Amino acid sequence: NQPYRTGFHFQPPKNWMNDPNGPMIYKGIYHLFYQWNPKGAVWGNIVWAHSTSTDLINWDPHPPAIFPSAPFDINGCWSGSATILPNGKPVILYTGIDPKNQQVQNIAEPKNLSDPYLREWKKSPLNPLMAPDAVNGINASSFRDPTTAWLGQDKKWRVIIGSKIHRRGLAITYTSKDFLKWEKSPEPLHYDDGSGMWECPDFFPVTRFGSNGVETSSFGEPNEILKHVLKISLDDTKHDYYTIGTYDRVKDKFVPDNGFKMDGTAPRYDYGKYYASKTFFDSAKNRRILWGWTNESSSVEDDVEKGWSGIQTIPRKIWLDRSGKQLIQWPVREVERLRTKQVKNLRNKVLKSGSRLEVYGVTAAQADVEVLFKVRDLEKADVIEPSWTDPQLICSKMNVSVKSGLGPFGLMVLASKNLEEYTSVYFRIFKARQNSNKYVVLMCSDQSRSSLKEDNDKTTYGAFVDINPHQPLSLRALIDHSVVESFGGKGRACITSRVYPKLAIGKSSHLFAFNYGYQSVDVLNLNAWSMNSAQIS
Ligand SMILES: *[C@H]1O[C@H](CO)[C@@H](O[C@H]2O[C@H](CO)[C@@H](O[C@@H]3O[C@H](CO[C@@H]4O[C@H](CO)[C@@H](O)[C@H](O[C@@H]5O[C@H](CO)[C@@H](O)[C@H](O)[C@@H]5O)[C@@H]4O)[C@@H](O)[C@H](O[C@H]4O[C@H](CO)[C@@H](O)[C@H](O)[C@@H]4O[C@H]4O[C@H](CO)[C@@H](O)[C@H](O)[C@@H]4O)[C@@H]3O)[C@H](O)[C@H]2NC(C)=O)[C@H](O)[C@H]1NC(C)=O
Ligand SMILES: *[C@H]1O[C@H](CO)[C@@H](O[C@@H]2O[C@H](CO)[C@@H](O)[C@H](O)[C@H]2NC(C)=O)[C@H](O)[C@H]1NC(C)=O
Ligand SMILES: *[C@@H]1O[C@H](CO)[C@@H](O)[C@H](O)[C@H]1NC(C)=O
Repeated sequence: NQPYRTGFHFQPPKNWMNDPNGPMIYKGIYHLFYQWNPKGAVWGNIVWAHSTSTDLINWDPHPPAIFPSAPFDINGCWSGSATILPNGKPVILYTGIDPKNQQVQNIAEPKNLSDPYLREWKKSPLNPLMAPDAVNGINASSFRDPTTAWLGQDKKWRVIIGSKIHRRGLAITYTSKDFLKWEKSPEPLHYDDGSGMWECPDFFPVTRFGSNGVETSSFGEPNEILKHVLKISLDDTKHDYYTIGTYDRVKDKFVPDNGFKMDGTAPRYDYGKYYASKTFFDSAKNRRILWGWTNESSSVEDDVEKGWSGIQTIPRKIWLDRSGKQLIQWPVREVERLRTKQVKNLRNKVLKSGSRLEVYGVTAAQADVEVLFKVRDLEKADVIEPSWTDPQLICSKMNVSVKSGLGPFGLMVLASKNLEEYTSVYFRIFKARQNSNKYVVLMCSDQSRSSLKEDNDKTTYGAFVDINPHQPLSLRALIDHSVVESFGGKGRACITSRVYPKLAIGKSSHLFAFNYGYQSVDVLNLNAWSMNSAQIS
């Protein structure tokens, strides 16, 4: 009936869903809002749907919180963010479409602050608070997605909205003392020529050393160094990127660290299907949670047919890695509460060149797997080409059928009995240079053989993994019928993909560990956890 609906990923009972909106925590209750189409499996009639949770895994339904009802949002209620004011009151800033189809920024607040589920929201008659006009010269067609705001040292609030002027991406900053009267700043928080429109911006602090999250307005301390992350969704490429840097509060400008540029060359949170991501500070457990939208890789016809489209990945905790050059991600630990009591284990299994090992006793279509690979004699690894810089193209030109010294070796998920269908998540090791001791670790998510149906988008994804092959390579994959979330090197590389196998469905799906490389690899350990379905909206 619905072979591709997920058992533990967030998604509405039906219809189209896109950007996650106003993620927040209030009175111990997690809130998730999201762009939803009340009457279609394609984008349209967009409103802010609403759901609440106490563990970020199980979600309870609620009526749409924000939907067209006034001139300032008559043609649509687009994405936005929630900010928790000092007095503990949560407010929402969202982009609305006015009568002339112009994008404007409106504020919304709860009607009953005593309601922990914040079911009803009211919209200020002062809206819009920020709008495109002849005075500011902002592009009325490219001015959207207000972020969560942060309080400045001068007690004035700051907020940025995604925009652009021609080909220059912009993070337009506004300031306010009362959160009502907002003044456009002369200079943007940041920009970049050639990137194109900047959507779903995000700006937050991260601790230099540690995995704990940091309140969005927190200032740097002489003994507490804080870095700042600027994240934007590039409309031109459909990918989410981020850069690590410092915050010049004097000029009110973001300053990327050396080797960082806010554009298509910056790092991504996820190298597969992932967009419009947004974080929020979970003051309940001192962590920053990242929400990300993953659209369908199936045809629109299939979408209309199944009656829905779009899911959110499993929320994940994010923090700065020790090197300080990238962020690390890991699904919230609460998802582990879905793992079956009895886990399937496999230790010290030597995978010989061209061999594969099947993992029995687990619902291969809805599980969580974590493997530890131990390579043998790295000197045997091929020397990567000097010019190769695109991980995706390497995975594309050197697919699973192409052998090498070390790899392809990893996992075959959502696979059929006789591998007629399968999604391959693996590693491939290259030697930095001839006789060198430095190695390049590549992570691939190949869906070229994921389904017999050809209308599905089987694009292959790839990403480099900042880990040393001399130590066991870590790999994790969350399998959920039509979505696979792969984590390499304990979250140093993430790849989300959507597949729709015609055979590898439900009970007929299988899980395999494999090694098609010339040099055999050793599977130190492997844990497969059947995942129980969650109660979601
Ligand atoms: C959610 O919605 C969809 C996901 O469903 C997503 O939209 C895009 O997803 C992919 C990007 O991740 C796009 O994938 C590309 O597909 C091309 C292949 O298409 C197939 O073959 C024909 C096209 O050549 C055609 O029969 C069909 O596709 C149609 O093509 C026309 C183009 O005229 C297009 O307008 C239509 O929309 C159709 O897509 C077939 O399905 C393919 O060329 C692309 O692959 C190249 O690039 C990838 C990296 O992105 C790389 O891995 C490959 O190796 C390949 O590389 C080429 O260039 C190299 C040079 O560097 C060469 O060396 C090499 O030989 C190759 O020539 C790519 O896979 C997909 O088209 C697109 N889908 C649609 C309909 O928009 C959204 O992004 C997503 N939304 C959000 C917000 O997340
Ligand atoms: C801002 O408004 C829209 C934002 O999309 C821009 O219109 C696009 O312009 C490009 C050229 O760079 C065309 O290829 C697209 O077809 C246009 N699409 C739309 C929305 O019509 C517009 O150019 C921008 N204006 C300025 C000066 O920033
Ligand atoms: C406000 O919300 C609380 C909690 O849901 C509820 O007990 C109370 O009756 C509500 N007050 C009204 C009538 O708005």
